Amino acid sequence: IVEGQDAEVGLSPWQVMLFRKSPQELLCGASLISDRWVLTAAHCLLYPPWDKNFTVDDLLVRIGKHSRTRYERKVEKISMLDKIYIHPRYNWKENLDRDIALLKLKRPIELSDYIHPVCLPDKQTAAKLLHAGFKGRVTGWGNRRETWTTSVAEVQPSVLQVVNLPLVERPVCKASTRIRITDNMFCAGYKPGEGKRGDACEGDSGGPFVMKSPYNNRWYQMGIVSWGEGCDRDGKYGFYTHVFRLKKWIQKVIDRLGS
Amino acid sequence: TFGAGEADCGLRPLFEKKQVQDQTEKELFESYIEGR
Ligand SMILES: C[C@@H]1CCN(C(=O)[C@H](CCCNC(N)=[NH2+])NS(=O)(=O)c2cccc3c2NC[C@H](C)C3)[C@@H](C(=O)O)C1
Repeated sequence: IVEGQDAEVGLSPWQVMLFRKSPQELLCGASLISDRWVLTAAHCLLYPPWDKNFTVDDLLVRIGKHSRTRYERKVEKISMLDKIYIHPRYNWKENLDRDIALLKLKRPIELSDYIHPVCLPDKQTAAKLLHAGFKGRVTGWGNRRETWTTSVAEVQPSVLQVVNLPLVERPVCKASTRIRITDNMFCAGYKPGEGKRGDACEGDSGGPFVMKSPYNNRWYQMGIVSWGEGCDRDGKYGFYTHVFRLKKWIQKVIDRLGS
Repeated sequence: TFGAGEADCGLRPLFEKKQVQDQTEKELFESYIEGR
């Protein structure tokens, strides 16, 4: 998270780390949307340009963490995925359209003071909260600046990072990029003149962009961290899987059919 | 999973349930009454 800050403890209790099993590395973020189900980005599992095509025993998931590094004994769950559901009209050969994936946990999680689901948006919360200039909340463990790498890229926070970042209006998301935008994605970030900064970066992808509804005091996940040209460049914005529109798919696969 | 609210969902045990606010929520509520 670029220009973010360390999160208080219990801040996104829905935050999930997507790790490779052996040898261990953090690959992506994801969120807990119930004691069985994790939403993350599709690019996290399958990116064919890069031969990435991860299966259920390449992968584990950690829940309830705050520090990136060391095992928080009392509070964290490692778990293995039972299944992996990637959208069929997911498009890796262009613009990462319909970039969403659902992961079925092996067994139910015991919910906790540090582990708790986030809600998916209804129609009305999408209608009331998705306006240009309204801010939502990205969190994650990824790099704090753009990098290449040396023997490691150096850029790894000890503790979970937060940034709050305003929704941006579509003809400016549009014109930020030569990439084809589709209604499945939105962008967010500060504009060159606004002189606040911040952005997801690598390793934050797959994670939640959440907004709090004042109406009921709940947090809703409106976005999944999808793609960027680099991290926090100016004149440039982060893009984000529009969860609500792909609510047709989500409820599909969870109820088997379901859409 | 449920849309709209799995009862306690998006109500964090350490924050809303203890009616404490986190260090950055007011920035968002700010952004709300900067718009509609
Ligand atoms: C394969 C995945 C695709 C998404 N990613 C990215 O988009 C990275 C990271 C940007 C982080 N900043 C941000 N989110 N604002 N930007 S990227 O390095 O320019 C790039 C790498 C490979 C594919 C693509 C990219 N650009 C957007 C394009 C539609 C898909 C990479 C990631 O690991 O996050 C690689």
